[PDB]
Amino acid sequence: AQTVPYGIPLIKADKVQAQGFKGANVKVAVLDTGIQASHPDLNVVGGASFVAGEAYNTDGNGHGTHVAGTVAALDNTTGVLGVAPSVSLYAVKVLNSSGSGSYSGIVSGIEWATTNGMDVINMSLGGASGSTAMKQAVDNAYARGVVVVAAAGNSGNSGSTNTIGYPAKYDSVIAVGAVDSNSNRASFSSVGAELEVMAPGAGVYSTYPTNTYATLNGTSMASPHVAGAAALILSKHPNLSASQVRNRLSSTATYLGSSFYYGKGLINVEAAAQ
Ligand SMILES: [Ca+2]
Ligand SMILES: [Ca+2]
Ligand code: NA
Repeated sequence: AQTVPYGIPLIKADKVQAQGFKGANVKVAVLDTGIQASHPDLNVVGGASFVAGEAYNTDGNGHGTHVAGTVAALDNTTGVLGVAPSVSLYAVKVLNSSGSGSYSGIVSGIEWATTNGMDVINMSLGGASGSTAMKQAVDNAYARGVVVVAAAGNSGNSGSTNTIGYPAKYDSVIAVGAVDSNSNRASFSSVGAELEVMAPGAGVYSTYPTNTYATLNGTSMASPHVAGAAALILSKHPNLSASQVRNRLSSTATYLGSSFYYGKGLINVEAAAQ
């Protein structure tokens, strides 16, 4: 009855969960297209919507619900299993139905998160340009102690060209690229100097509106695996700073090749949370 998506054991989230660490008391904000709150495999504790006309607890696109599922689908007897199934989950709607958002809408969500005390923020979204307000938002969240994770971008490679989008590109943000179930880099994952770590991003099965489950591909899919890992580490070592959590993830990652296409490699939560 409950499926375990390959990504979970691929990053060894399962071993950690077997230790009794599932993210309980860790608050994660999913900055996305909203979350279908009524899905039986998800427990949304609160949120906000910065998109006109849509409440934070519906998802007319599906993207947000899928991403939240990877972080926290409930550990039960149905559907799927999140990386950190006991986290307190907040849906912060910054992208519209069509999956796109404004800088000031994004910026408001990041501030909301900061203000409301989230421990980790996930942003499976990215644009070619950043903005000063956006950079300020992320630098302050991180300086305040929140772990900020964003998808690197689905731009691929070209010659020696950085294809990493914003906000993943800022240095207070962890840029995550995508591997497939064979741990190989997926063709669509952006490349560049800023790429930091890789996680499962191809063929990822998660929660999906209405009350179902679907497979999607994307750096968007990889990101929540890292947000979820951070949450696991915190559940295990609540004492750590954001930068400490960050550093554990990159330092213990499994090496796969050059950092321009792989960052430091694929995350290993079990080694990270030692
Ligand atoms: Ca529900
Ligand atoms: Ca489940
Ligand atoms: Na970055």
